[PDB]
Amino acid sequence: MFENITAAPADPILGLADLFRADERPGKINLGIGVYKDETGKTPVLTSVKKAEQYLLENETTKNYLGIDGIPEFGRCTQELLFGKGSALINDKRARTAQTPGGTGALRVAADFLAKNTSVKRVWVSNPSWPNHKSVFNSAGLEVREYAYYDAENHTLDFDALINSLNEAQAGDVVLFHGCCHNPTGIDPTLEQWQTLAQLSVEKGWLPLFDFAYQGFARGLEEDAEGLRAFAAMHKELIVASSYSANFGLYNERVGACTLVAADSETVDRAFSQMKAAIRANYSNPPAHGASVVATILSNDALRAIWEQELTDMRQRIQRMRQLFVNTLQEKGANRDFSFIIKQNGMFSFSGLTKEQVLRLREEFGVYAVASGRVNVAGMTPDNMAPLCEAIVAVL
Amino acid sequence: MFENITAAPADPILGLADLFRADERPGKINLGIGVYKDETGKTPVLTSVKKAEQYLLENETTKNYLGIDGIPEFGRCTQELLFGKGSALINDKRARTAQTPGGTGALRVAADFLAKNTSVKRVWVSNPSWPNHKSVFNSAGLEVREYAYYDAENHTLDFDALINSLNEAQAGDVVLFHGCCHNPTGIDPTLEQWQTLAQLSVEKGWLPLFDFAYQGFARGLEEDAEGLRAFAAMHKELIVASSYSANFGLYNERVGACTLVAADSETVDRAFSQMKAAIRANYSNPPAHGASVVATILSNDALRAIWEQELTDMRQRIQRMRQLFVNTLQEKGANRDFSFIIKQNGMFSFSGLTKEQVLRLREEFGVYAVASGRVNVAGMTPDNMAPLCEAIVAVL
Ligand SMILES: Cc1ncc(COP(=O)(O)O)c(CN)c1O
Ligand SMILES: Cc1ncc(COP(=O)(O)O)c(CN)c1O
Repeated sequence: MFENITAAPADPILGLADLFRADERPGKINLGIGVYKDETGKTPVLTSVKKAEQYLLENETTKNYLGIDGIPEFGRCTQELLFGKGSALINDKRARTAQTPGGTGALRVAADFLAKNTSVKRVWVSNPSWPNHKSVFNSAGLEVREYAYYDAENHTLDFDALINSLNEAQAGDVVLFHGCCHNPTGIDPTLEQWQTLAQLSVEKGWLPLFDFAYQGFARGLEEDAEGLRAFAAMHKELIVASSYSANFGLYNERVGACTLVAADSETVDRAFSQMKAAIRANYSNPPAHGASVVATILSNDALRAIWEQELTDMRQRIQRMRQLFVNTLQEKGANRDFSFIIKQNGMFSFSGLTKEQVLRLREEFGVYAVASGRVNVAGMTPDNMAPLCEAIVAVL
Repeated sequence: MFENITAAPADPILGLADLFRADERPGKINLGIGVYKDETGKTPVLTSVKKAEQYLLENETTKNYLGIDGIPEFGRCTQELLFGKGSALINDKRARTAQTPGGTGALRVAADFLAKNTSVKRVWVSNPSWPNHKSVFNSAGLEVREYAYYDAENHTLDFDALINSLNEAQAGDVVLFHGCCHNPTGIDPTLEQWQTLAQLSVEKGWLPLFDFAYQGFARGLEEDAEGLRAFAAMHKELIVASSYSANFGLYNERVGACTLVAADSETVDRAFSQMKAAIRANYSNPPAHGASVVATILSNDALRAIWEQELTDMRQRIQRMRQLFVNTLQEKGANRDFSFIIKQNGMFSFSGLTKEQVLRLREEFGVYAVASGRVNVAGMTPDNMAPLCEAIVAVL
């Protein structure tokens, strides 16, 4: 009985997946990508990293087990890059980070850490979200709530439905708040707004989650750990989950990490000690290839300088490309102020296609959306601009 | 509240850990290692793999997300090497394997796969075990039982306490039975013995777990997937968990995989589909560096031939070294037939040190055991033989 009467299906990420090249033709693109891509639409390897995969093929003297907390060089710049550089919060000794098989893999380690030590029973998320989010958050029974910004039409943040939809539950409760701007809505609380809700993370109670994948890829690097920081010399307890998978040409090989923080180097050596057990049951100690090629890039000024331009570029085209989609419709389409997209950050963003508009594209079209209205501006190109600009019209 | 009144400590694997080089001196060795090591006691990188880490530094064209089931070349030889080569069970289409962050990381994915689909509430293990075993098996509430061989004195398998301690519970129940010979007792049911209990996995009910790390490293490669197979054209349902981490100079970077098998390519496309969700919440898709450097070694006759001698050698010294410890005591010690060790396989094996004998070594000795009587014959050398042969006497 691993056999009969099961049940079965689909992460709404197959959502185009294969069915995309399926039928064979000018497939615009499954704008609904899990990734960046160039004015070529190749998800490259980078260099900076390649530049280091040599360095470790050169001196990788062994390959013995790794501690269940990876490596804190990976850890210290993780640290340094989150909280930021100078904070003696860093040398307050009051946050630790283990290595973790990136993104979604650090949030689940958060979940059983959190079933224990923590007397929590839930996490309120955000509507719309990341659909693996309510899933790696159901792990320790823990059910998710849906707080509520992005109320649409001016596709812009309902501070309102939020503080409100938010304020709503219990002290011992967990919110989840991703770094800058969003999946599926490269949206956001500005400074004063981040600023606004922390006075509220505070007395209300809460305690922040903080999914931070995409970090400084959707922002110049900097408004990013402000997003977070602002909510940091403000708190007392928090849990940040990160992932270098995107921002580094790193996935495949699971990279980022989970960081615990408290007021006491006593309280955090402690909570962390149990956390180091959440892990010990999953994978027992990290996918090491990753950490290394990230500690290295990160601890090399020559190498860190190759990487940082690579990232910078990578931004160029989501700041830049984002614009494009819009003038082209300013020159065809012509049914709305598609401005939003242009300045509404990240490589993700939803649109006015009541699904049905989008079941449509797939068609004797060959456009591939995410039946939520979400497109990876990342799959949008110089070459596609055009047709994809014209796919849509007839769709309205 | 991620802060006060927690709880906290120690996987009984720190058990020497650091405290070993601690005090500074002729440290014999923390015979209680998590790994192999040479007549040097360096846990090398190999070559064969190194030979391929070049091949992928050469053609690693991208590095996009990996499917949540890794790669089935990794998968097909995983397959082929488990069940074995020829079985059209293979082309019965009736077992699938996902990639997984090795060993302990495939057994936990087994656990939540198994909470679902499966209406199971427990796994009976083996006494003595692998202490992360009852831990990555408590995940989905699921508590572990302790079945019971290795009754001691002739340190050899109690078929008896077993079939018996075994037969004991319920149909819908899970046993766990590691591949050949053991941690901490490179022990074992011979062929007829493996042979014996399957007639019993069968009508009794059960359904095998099968932790298979160490595979063909403790045996010439071959009696190994016999261990398993014997129990294979015999069953109907099973769950095998593997790890190339040892046998390949691969850990650090989490490698092996979890394999589901059924009678129907219908039933197994199905159970697997849900299994592909256990995972989707943990790490979301595998530590890819691993699979690749293992599919490659495995699909290259030139390269597979470098690796297979590397493994062969690697055996040489557990067949060979195992002997050694014994004649040396045949020439000093002289208080028992320490034969057992010599032929009682793997790189692990327990001894007649009521702990206390071993709290002892640590001493104005500098020997480091595992306070269970377990020593990694793997840490035993030409050079150490000697002193370590003489550490013990005074211990008795
Ligand atoms: C909000 C969010 N969280 C977590 C992840 C996890 O991704 P990864 O594990 O590769 O970083 C993603 C992936 N894009 C994401 O969008
Ligand atoms: C019985 C057993 N099971 C699982 C593991 C997991 O190890 P790994 O994840 O590196 O293969 C080990 C490690 N030696 C083990 O001994």
